Amino acid sequence: DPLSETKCTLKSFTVEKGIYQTSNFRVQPTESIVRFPNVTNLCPFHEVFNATTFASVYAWNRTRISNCVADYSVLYNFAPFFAFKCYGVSPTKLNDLCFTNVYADSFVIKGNEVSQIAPGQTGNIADYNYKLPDDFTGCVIAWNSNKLDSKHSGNYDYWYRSLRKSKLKPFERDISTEIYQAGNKPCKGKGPNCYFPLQSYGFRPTYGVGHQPYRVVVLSFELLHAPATVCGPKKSTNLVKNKCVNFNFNGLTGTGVLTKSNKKFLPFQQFGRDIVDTTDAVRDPQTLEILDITPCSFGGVSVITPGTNTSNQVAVLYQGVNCTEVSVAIHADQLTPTWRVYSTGSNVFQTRAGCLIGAEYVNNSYECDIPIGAGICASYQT
Amino acid sequence: SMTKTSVDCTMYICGDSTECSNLLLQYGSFCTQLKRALTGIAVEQDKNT
Amino acid sequence: CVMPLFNLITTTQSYTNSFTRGVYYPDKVFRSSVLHLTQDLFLPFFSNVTWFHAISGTNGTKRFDNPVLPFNDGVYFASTEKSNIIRGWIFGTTLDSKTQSLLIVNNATNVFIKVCEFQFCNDPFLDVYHKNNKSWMESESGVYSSANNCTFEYVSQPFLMDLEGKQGNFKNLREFVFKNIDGYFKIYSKHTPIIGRDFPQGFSALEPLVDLPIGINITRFQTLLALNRSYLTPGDSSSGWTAGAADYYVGYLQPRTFLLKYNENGTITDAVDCAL
Amino acid sequence: AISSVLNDILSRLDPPEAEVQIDRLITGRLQSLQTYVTQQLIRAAEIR
Amino acid sequence: AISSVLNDILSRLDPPEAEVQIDRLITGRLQSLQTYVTQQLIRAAEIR
Amino acid sequence: TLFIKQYGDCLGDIAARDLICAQKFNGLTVLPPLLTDEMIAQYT
Ligand SMILES: *[C@@H]1O[C@H](CO)[C@@H](O[C@@H]2O[C@H](CO)[C@@H](O)[C@H](O)[C@H]2NC(C)=O)[C@H](O)[C@H]1NC(C)=O
Ligand SMILES: *[C@@H]1O[C@H](CO)[C@@H](O[C@@H]2O[C@H](CO)[C@@H](O)[C@H](O)[C@H]2NC(C)=O)[C@H](O)[C@H]1NC(C)=O
Ligand SMILES: *[C@@H]1O[C@H](CO)[C@@H](O)[C@H](O)[C@H]1NC(C)=O
Ligand SMILES: *[C@@H]1O[C@H](CO)[C@@H](O)[C@H](O)[C@H]1NC(C)=O
Ligand SMILES: *[C@@H]1O[C@H](CO)[C@@H](O)[C@H](O)[C@H]1NC(C)=O
Ligand SMILES: *[C@@H]1O[C@H](CO)[C@@H](O)[C@H](O)[C@H]1NC(C)=O
Ligand SMILES: *[C@@H]1O[C@H](CO)[C@@H](O)[C@H](O)[C@H]1NC(C)=O
Ligand SMILES: *[C@@H]1O[C@H](CO)[C@@H](O)[C@H](O)[C@H]1NC(C)=O
Ligand SMILES: *[C@@H]1O[C@H](CO)[C@@H](O)[C@H](O)[C@H]1NC(C)=O
Repeated sequence: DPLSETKCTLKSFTVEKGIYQTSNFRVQPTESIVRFPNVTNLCPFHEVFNATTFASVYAWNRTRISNCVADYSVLYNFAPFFAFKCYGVSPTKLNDLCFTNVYADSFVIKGNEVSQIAPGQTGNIADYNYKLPDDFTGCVIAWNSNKLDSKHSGNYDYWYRSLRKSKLKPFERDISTEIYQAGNKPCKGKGPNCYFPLQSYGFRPTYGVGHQPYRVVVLSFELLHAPATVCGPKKSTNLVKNKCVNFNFNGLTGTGVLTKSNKKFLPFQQFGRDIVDTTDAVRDPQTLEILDITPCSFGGVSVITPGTNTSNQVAVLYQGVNCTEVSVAIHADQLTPTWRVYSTGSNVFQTRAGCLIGAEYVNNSYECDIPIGAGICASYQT
Repeated sequence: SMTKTSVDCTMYICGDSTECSNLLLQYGSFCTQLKRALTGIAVEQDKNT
Repeated sequence: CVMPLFNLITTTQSYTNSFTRGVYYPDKVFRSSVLHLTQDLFLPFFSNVTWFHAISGTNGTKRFDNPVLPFNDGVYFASTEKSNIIRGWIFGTTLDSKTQSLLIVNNATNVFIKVCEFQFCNDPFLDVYHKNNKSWMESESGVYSSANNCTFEYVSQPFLMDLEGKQGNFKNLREFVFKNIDGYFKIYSKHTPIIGRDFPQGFSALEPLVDLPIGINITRFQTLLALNRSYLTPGDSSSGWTAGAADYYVGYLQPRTFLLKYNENGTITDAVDCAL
Repeated sequence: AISSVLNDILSRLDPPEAEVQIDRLITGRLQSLQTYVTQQLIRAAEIR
Repeated sequence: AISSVLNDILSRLDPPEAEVQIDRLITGRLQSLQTYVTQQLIRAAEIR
Repeated sequence: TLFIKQYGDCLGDIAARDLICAQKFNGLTVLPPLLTDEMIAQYT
């Protein structure tokens, strides 16, 4: 009850007369909604997983995945997953979020160079054949391919680039086979100061595990920047307005009330923002309707007590909220503090500081004792 | 006198987040102090007027 | 690749101020009645641009001005014409089939975007001429020889663009902004009626139009001109390929901090540079 | 951290990994609140 | 941090790992600046 | 020219969102002065 909350707040078993601040009431949501696009066709990860050949790192295969539903459960169906580590995104949470553009990249990497596929890594492979961005926000699955890409005579079909004037910027592809020049002497062919940049792995099945070939698939998804088209298989429910609910709009979680919008979104925009840079309006992916997002009512709670020695009666002041909203939330059992003060019609008073519940409003005027706010004071009188 | 402002920590720092709220208790009383200071300032404003 | 013999004229590059044009929406996020300070690749205020012209003379000499211009970090393209001589642009580094290139062709009924290892001619152009003396049609044979290793084909935008008429001057104030993102190529456009003769003083936001996730390398850009086999200027008996008057301006982007003013209503109404 | 919205970090990360981002944002916001309270206290002294 | 010179950390380390040390130095110098400003404000009130 | 008045409702964001409404939505509330300006005027 509020008096016990005040006792906890003061860390004392006796409460002196006054008004104390205890906690912050909050209208808790009732339902939870999810709105996801109509797309149902499954993205074809197996095709880039059933790639009969893997391109060389210097010209690594790159494919885009979009306009489909992504089910990352098929990744676990693959057996080896030698290195399954996701940057910036929980591998378990992969099934719920929504990504705009998914980029899938595949290649065959050196056995001990797997750890070099990471932001800012040092080494030949890191900054001469394949460079990841420093702000990588995707996932990557690596596994050995010795029993698929090893020949007894040696695999010379795959190559890497080792000689070049400058290191490669992240996500840059170099395919030229021009000779390398050392110093200032011009180069016209194989010889001094001129070497072929491309060298072969020379993979052999007899080589050790650290020397074994390794197939790697890179799944780099860019985060929420509005035009989301690749979404998880989470089913969508009906939309409810004018009720504090937990929404999930295309991967944007939160809690607030939804209503029709008078703001006119232009066709390209997806969701609006506040001046303080908080999400304010969201366009419904299915019905293409623009809705506001207003957080459910809250505010501080102040307990007015005449002193625990005089009496145990208390009066609660719900700061900055109309009595209509507080009464509706109490009737719907939504307020976070669950010690509802008894209301008998005449125990509800609407001050400019908030809603006063538990105190009767008289028409008289005395030298006020307990200050509430905006010219209103409370006291214990017969 | 000046405007009396009261600020709620948990809503400002970890607004509607059980995990962040639990992680906030590890910082001791860095919020009872803020609430006490702001309440004292507000009472002082009323006393000034 | 068939090019008729023409009295080619060396390109004239007149210089003019850029005024306040070149403001586009940095992102899809909607804001209203805010003063947003942003850092992006804008066009610096009161900058200088390379003004080209393209016309066919009455003396048998036709000005064929399609030089090769650096892309750097961006290009602000503004065009104004009557017969839509500027039918597209070509993007690349070495302009050959060795590396992939980006090409855009206006079909006058739709907009074509092809990104392949095209093999262009010395002066590629779109062949538009009459068929059976009844209809106008265009051909892409004169631009590229063959297409190989195609990675992105796009056919959309069934809009004729200039349709209101030619009230002020062809009503064809057409502005484009091309940004060479690491994995994107963005196009922003806006069509405005003429106020004056050319390059009026005013402000107009550039809403995004089409997004391309090609993720290719671009270093150079070139513009394509429409060549019609006569039958354009009345009273002219010269049976040869003629091109109408064409004017366009290219501005170069730079990393600048702007201050966009979204109104209380949705659209950008004003912007202020932070280093002018 | 990786995002300024706690809901995004909570949704996109496992709890043990999200602890670090949550703690970084907590430190930043606590520093901001401390600065605001100190400035308010000095202004309150001047106003008094 | 490893060193008190920004250029040394920048040159000797790759960007992603040096981010942590640069953030540590940034936090330290920000705390120093905020402490200086706070004491200046208090002394300004006393002098006023 | 100036706070709380009766801002418990944000008018349903009829015309964008004001600064005060945005501040209120993240634990930033303004308590009203104890003496309303009518009482200050009466004292004066
Ligand atoms: C990567 O390899 C694939 C074949 O494994 C190439 O062909 C693509 O195949 C996928 C299905 O596996 C199709 O959806 C694509 O349309 C194909 N692309 C084509 C035909 O251009 C693919 O081209 C290769 N990509 C690179 C960058 O080398
Ligand atoms: C703001 O956008 C609205 C979209 O309706 C435009 O408001 C209309 O303005 C005209 C011209 O004054 C009025 O006749 C209409 O009654 C308005 N409609 C409303 C208010 O719903 C308005 O033109 C835009 N303002 C600009 C572009 O400056
Ligand atoms: C991938 O591998 C086998 C052949 O190696 C093929 O039969 C199978 O269908 C493929 N997987 C999927 C999911 O299509
Ligand atoms: C793009 O091509 C240019 C010109 O050849 C070259 O200098 C540059 O390094 C290339 N950039 C990338 C990212 O491949
Ligand atoms: C999704 O389906 C609904 C009807 O179920 C339709 O109104 C809406 O336009 C669809 N959205 C698309 C096709 O993007
Ligand atoms: C643009 O170039 C011309 C070349 O003569 C130069 O005079 C002019 O100042 C330039 N404009 C700006 C804004 O620097
Ligand atoms: C242009 O559109 C016509 C139909 O209007 C179509 O048949 C043709 O293939 C398109 N492309 C051209 C002519 O390059
Ligand atoms: C297309 O790809 C093939 C196969 O890698 C390659 O040999 C060829 O040079 C590329 N370009 C063209 C124009 O065919
Ligand atoms: C509360 O309801 C009363 C009675 O209609 C009204 O006068 C007052 O403005 C309302 N306040 C809010 C915040 O809705």
